[PDB]
Amino acid sequence: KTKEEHQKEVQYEILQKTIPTFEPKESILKKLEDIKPEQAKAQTKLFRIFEPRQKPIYIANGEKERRNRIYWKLKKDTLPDGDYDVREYFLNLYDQVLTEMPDYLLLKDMAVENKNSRDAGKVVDSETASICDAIFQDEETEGAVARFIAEMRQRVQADRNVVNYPSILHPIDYAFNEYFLQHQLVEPLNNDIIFNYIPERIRNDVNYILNMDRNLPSTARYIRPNLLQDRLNLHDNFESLWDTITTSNYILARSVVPDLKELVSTEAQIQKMSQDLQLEFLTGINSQAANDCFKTLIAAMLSQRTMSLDFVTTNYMSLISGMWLLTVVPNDMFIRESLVACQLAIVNTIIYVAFGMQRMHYRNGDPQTPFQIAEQQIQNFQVANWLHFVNNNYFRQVVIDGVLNQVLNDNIRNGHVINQLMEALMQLSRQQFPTMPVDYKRSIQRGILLLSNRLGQLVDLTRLLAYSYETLMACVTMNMQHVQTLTTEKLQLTSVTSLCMLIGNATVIPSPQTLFHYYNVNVNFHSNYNERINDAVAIITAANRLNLYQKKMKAIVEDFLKRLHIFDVAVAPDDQMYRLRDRLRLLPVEVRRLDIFNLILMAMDQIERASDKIAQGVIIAYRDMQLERDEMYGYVNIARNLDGFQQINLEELMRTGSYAQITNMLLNNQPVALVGALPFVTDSSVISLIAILDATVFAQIVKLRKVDTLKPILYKINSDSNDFYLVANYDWVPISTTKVYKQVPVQFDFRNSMHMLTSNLTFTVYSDLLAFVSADTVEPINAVAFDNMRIMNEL
Amino acid sequence: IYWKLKKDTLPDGDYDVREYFLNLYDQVLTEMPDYLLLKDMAVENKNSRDAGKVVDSETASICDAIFQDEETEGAVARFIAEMRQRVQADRNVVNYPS
Amino acid sequence: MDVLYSLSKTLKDARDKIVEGTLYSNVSDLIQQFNQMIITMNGNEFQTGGIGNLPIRNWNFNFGLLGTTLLNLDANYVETARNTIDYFVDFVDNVCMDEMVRESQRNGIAPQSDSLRKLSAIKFKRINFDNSS
Amino acid sequence: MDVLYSLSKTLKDARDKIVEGTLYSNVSDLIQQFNQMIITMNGNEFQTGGIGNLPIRNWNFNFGLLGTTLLNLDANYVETARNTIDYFVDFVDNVCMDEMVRESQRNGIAPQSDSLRKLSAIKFKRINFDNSS
Amino acid sequence: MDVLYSLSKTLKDARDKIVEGTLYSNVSDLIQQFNQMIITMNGNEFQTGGIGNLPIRNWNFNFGLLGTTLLNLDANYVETARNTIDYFVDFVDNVCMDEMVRESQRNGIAPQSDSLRKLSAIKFKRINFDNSS
Repeated sequence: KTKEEHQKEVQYEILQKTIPTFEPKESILKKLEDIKPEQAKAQTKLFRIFEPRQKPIYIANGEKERRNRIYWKLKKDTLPDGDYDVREYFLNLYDQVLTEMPDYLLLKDMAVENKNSRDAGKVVDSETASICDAIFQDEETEGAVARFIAEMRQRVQADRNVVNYPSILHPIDYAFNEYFLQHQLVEPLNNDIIFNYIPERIRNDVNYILNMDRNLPSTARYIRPNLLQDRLNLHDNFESLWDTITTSNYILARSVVPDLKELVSTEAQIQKMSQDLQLEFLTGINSQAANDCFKTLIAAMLSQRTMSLDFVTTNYMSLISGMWLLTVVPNDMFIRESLVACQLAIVNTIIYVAFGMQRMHYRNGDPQTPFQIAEQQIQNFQVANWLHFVNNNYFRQVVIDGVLNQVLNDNIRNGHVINQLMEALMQLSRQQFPTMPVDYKRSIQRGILLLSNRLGQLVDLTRLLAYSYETLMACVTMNMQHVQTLTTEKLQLTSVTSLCMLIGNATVIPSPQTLFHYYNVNVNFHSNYNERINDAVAIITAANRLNLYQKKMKAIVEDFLKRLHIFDVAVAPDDQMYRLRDRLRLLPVEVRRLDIFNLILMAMDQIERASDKIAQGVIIAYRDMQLERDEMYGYVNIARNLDGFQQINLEELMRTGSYAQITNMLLNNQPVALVGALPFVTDSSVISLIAILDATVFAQIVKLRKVDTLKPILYKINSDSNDFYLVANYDWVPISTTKVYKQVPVQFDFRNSMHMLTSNLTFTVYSDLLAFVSADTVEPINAVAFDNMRIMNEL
Repeated sequence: IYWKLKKDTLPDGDYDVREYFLNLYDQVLTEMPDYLLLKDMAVENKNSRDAGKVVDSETASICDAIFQDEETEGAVARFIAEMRQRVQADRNVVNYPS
Repeated sequence: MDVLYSLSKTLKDARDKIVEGTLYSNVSDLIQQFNQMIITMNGNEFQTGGIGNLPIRNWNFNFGLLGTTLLNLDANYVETARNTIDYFVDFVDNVCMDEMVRESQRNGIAPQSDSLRKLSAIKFKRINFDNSS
Repeated sequence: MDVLYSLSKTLKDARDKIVEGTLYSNVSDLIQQFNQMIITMNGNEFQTGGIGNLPIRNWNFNFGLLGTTLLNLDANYVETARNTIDYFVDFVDNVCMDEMVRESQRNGIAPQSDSLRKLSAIKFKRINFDNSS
Repeated sequence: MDVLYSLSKTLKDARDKIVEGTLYSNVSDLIQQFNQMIITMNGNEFQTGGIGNLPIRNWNFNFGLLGTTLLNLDANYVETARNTIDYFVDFVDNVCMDEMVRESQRNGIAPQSDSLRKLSAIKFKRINFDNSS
């Protein structure tokens, strides 16, 4: 048998290596309970990309004007070669700004003292104060600017909770900040809102009383947790992931099941059962096993697991208890193997033995369960009716408050089927039971009498289970589908018998604090799942729209799965990963992230033009051109357009590798125009321009069949060049061949850069939403049910 | 670049040629693949500008050799760079280059 | 009954707002509607005709999902959409043609064609994009 | 004047496009517009009539908020939408009837009825919508 | 041809929907299309006229981009949109009135005017919003 067990372990390990779950089934509980809620992150400093600098200008003839004009520049200049790398950096910045997305701004605290204004007013940010000082000390500005900088005033309307501050920023930064301000995620928190946020089924109860004691401040600001339904349909073609999710839910549900108290003495019950069964087996009966079985049963019914049935057929009491088990738990909660095995054993060991009928010849896999055949073959009204009731006992599909749930039938809920089971068993007790030996029949019918003699306690136990299931299921947020899964949970038949024969008169309802703990943990997990799904779909959609084709979606899906804290990436199968990716590709992105991407794509041209370490492209033109004069630089090869020259994308040629076109167009001397993110060498050497150098910076393109090393040259001729005296003292038209596709950096304009911000005065962030409610349970003895009858009616 | 046999252990004599053919058939049948995985045999091509993956390491070596040879034209290089596996998981079918 | 009008509106929108050059952000909702419709209607077989000289034709539905990745619609997307657009236009034309002539003395409001009978079932009610005419 | 047209157009769009089965993406703009209109019109009262035999009626606005996160709207959403759609339809009918029968010698372009005078305030201008008519 | 109608539809929807006090989540697609159009058309030169009494005018697209980050459109944004809208409507009126009076004895379905010939290139085909008329 040991070799057989080794072989079965090998097979089950091969199966298990396709399931993302850690080896011990308890660390999932710790990881789930350690999942912090959606973190509230404010912005200590304003999100700014553009800052002003001081640069000298030149006369059109090429001498310094003595003026110091303010220009614009990036905070960080890290845009590398290649258009693809530029767009990859753009996607990285998109991710950075998505993570850095704030939720609420207290613009009063961010304000700093100002010295420029004579009214000792406030300013929004330290950077604004510094740039204001820079524009204040300098004397190259208008007087009306000074009047405005002296008369700019903040305003605080505390009654309506509105405050404004003046700011100086570039339009992109101001648009970003204003969009963040006006699209806040926080909503007012009223007593009615916090009262209706509590699940309504628990509110309607009478066992619990919900009293509002904490006083909500009139400035209550709370973030509504996301409650969107699942968008992946994790019930078909996702067996492994769904199994992992439902196992995690099973562990979490097992963590919150209350324990039983003061069951009847075990030793006395063992003695009585041994005497009554007339034994010449019954081992493994302890209160610990009963509690574990009860917790397993309730948790499995809650988290929609699948339960396998384990038994030893030599213990007929195991099948007798399994009769009750099948009556209470709907048969659709198990796997087909266990159901057919249990049905065949029960039918061919108790009933058909007692009714003088041939043993049920049967074939595995028929569309009808054996219980149906039993129903349409026995004309004894009691047991036939009971068999029919078990036959058509299935989970009922209902929708409550837009949440899908599976609930039991009403008849079992009030504890009434136990009377039917007891009557059927008592009918079997006095039955003739023909063609069976003496002691076996006597033991069978005496065990049946033993289980029948516990009618009131069984009724109380089953309806207590029903009430606990209702209460626990009330707070479930995510919907539960119903589909068979790979793995199962081992249910001990002996433990089921122990629970059936050892249930006392102890009422046990879930503790209110345990209920709220479970509800908070579940909603936190749901919020994390939804937000990670949203981030993943936004990342993939933005990368696809911006033409980033090398972004392996497998890495993004890997990160998304790993950030769920309940999986293990190193075990997942590739085909299921691809199916999940294809599911994700077709969902519409949430509006905030889409609008952020739209703003990024509308500002990307300006951002790329702003950098001085990158250029759009180069034109050679193979012809003499008069140099175009500019105010920023003395003499530059400025080409603000690509008119009249054919355009070829460098990155396209590089990735495709077809070098014939550019090689011919370079060797045969035809004008062209290369376009691509290329750094350029600044050449402050007029003699270097005289000795033509911008005609050999393309030879390496055909020498080594590569484009990354391509480093064009831009000539910057000014007075400070160590050789500028050639231009001033000699008469010659500035002649060159290579131009650079570049736009002049935007001149600093004050009347449009100035902007006013809008925000609330002050408030506090509330996320817990459970410290403001108290729920004191009634005395455990007097608990009632839906029908206003007491939960346990046996005393 | 032309085609040459990877193995050149064929002895002279037509009878020995037929013997070698019989041995080759026996080797092929003994090394028969029962279930043929295609995700395991995959090395990422360094030259596919669509970040594709190829079937065998030697296939990757051949692709690198062809992609980098200064005497070769650009059409074949672009065809090499255009290689990419397309996966259709809804019908449980994948395509690979070879 | 309204399902037919929703299908007609969906087909008209798909034919008019899906050409080369349109940015995807203009027709994202139409893309979602088309995906939902093609998913729900897939796998179900219909029949038309059966009276007069109106031809009897069968129907099938096995079509792929329209993409949602490219920033701006391209020609391949146009052809892929227009093939299914043509097939569905033919289908709705034959359905309405069959539903016109058939009539009954009682229950005039009640649809008389099996196509409409299965259209108003409990599984097809997920495509009611518009009722505005 | 424009606010009344905005109300009428919003009511038309809501009563048309809110039908069970449609994907939530088709009504995103409708949901936002309707929610803003409801949250802005609440806490207010109006009086209409006061001339001829028209029904002199007082109206109070204290309705609730519709749901926001739903994959597919069930019949509950449609019912709770219609229960206020009909009320708004009756209100617009009363306002238009009270406006039509009034007249004045001076400044006919400007609003005349007291309800229209009150509704011309800037605080209601957030209910403005498209002007395709 | 279709490009001109797409521009006309975009301008008409901009006239209808860009009013003070609206919600941005109702005209997002129109604003996106407008921004794409202004990006594409920027930096081009056009010539219109030649026959009859239609004046010879030169048109250059040099307008700046339009922000989309504000939750409610204000008067400043309204006038900023309106100025460029009026310029565009004058341009499209001029090109239409140029194209209307010209015809050919052969190949009359094809464009004949200079502006329509220029606007039939390959890149400009990336602007085509809707064909609903």
